[PDB]
Amino acid sequence: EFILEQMRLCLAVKDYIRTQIISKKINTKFFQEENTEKLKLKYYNLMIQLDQHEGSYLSICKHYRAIYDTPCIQAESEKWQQALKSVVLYV
Repeated sequence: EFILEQMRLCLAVKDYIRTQIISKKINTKFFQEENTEKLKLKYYNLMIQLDQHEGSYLSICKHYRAIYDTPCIQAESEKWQQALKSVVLYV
């Protein structure tokens, strides 16, 4: 959480290179989300915001596919609909 916090601050300053540099320090620390889900959602949402800046179109698709996490996300279908629609829209 501490290392994820300043990423949004660096986005706010609009210095994308430093955000991308500090982003690589979390991805390798996977398989710890057995009891946390908010962290994963925010973690993926930051890259959703970042990647669609310049021209990226596959990475945003990968993230929206990654919104397939713990069933706590798909048990409220009213927004699971657009969650599964945005991916096929970006494909």
